[PDB]
Amino acid sequence: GSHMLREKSEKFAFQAEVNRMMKLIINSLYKNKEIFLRELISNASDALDKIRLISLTDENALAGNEELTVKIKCDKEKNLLHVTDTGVGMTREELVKNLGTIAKSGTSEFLNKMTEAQEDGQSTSELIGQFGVGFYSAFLVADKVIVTSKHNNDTQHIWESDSNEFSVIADPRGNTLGRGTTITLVLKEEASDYLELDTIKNLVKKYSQFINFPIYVWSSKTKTVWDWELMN
Amino acid sequence: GSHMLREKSEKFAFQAEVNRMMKLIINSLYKNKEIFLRELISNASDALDKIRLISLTDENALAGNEELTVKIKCDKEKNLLHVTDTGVGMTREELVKNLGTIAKSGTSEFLNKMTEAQEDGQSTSELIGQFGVGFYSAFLVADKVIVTSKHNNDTQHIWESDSNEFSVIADPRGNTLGRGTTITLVLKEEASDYLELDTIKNLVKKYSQFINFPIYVWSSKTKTVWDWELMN
Repeated sequence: GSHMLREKSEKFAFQAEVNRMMKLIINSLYKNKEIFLRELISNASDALDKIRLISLTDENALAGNEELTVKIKCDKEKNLLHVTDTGVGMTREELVKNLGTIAKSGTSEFLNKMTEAQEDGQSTSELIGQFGVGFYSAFLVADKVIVTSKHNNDTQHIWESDSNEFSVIADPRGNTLGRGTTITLVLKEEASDYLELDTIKNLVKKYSQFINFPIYVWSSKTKTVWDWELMN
Repeated sequence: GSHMLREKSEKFAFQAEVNRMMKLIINSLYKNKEIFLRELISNASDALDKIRLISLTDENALAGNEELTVKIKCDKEKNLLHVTDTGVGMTREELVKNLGTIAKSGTSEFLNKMTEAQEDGQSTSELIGQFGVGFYSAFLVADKVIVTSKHNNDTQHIWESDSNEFSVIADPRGNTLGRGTTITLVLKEEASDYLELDTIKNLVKKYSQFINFPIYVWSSKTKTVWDWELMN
């Protein structure tokens, strides 16, 4: 089965509106980059509310993973930041549509709302959250953004992009998440500070204060043992 | 009758490598933006060379327009800069493929030399011309780039892009060029200087010196009379 790889059927271009939105976010929040974490944690919380709602009516909802958490891991050696939730997850089709295109039926209005909020010197920090496009703020600190996800209705898939295009492939590691999503950031050289535990704990603790689900950060304590530390 | 519009068959996404290339050009030449005009004049000359070579074997080559020139026009009120040549032109298929994708079988190595130059503080100004991707430097000064072209083997078409996507449509004005291409730039606000005659003349005069085709600028002379003025 070499049809898929040889035909590049795993490669996609972003919808024009998304390209424009990514640029708007990056040029508006250039001064407050740390907000990407708040947006990822917020998306995580939302994904967990969704599976929680589904579990109300679907008895098999939490079979792939019994917990409802958000776990963060800093891999300094690999220069990677991971944010994992055991939320509803996304199917292969959802990864392409939810991350590659924009809807909300208020795109143009928000498109003019973002620019106007950045030509008259305003804040776009609260706007991106409102329109549900916080995910893209990840590019403020990452050269590469990777999304591994497992939804009950599909097999585990990986989405990856450097903002100039994106690809979606079946995860060769198989089903490792159970259910949920991991956002993996390959940090820009200048964003290395986010590989520091103290910086992440302070930020996470700062943005986890109003999150109803438990958020942990893989951290070290004193020999030197590692384990999940509750932040909220 | 209106399938193209109802299906957006006229819209295209850029190839990934082109997105990356446009970014590298803008990130490394932000200091010497005026080079866009050198590149457009250079491409125009190359287009005139092509039709000249075709006229050697084809006696009907120049029937659509006998002259071999480059005519530049400033339109301050409309915030536009036009660069028109009577070269070989481009068919609809060439507009889609040539401006939307990249070949040369050396894109990879070039994107490496570009990024490398930005790391060693080298001059990428010479590099882009050598690889034949000078067209993209227009985005250094324009929010929108429009390409109207007429090739002997097709009808007049229009290519347009704000860099987040591009579309190609049949020109509803019909065949107004005869043969050739017009590059129209909708200038960025920070690029208003290029709407000033004295400035454009100074740049065209400088960049046209070694061009073997006459290059003109639509200018005024003391009543106030407007006409083409030879620059080389």
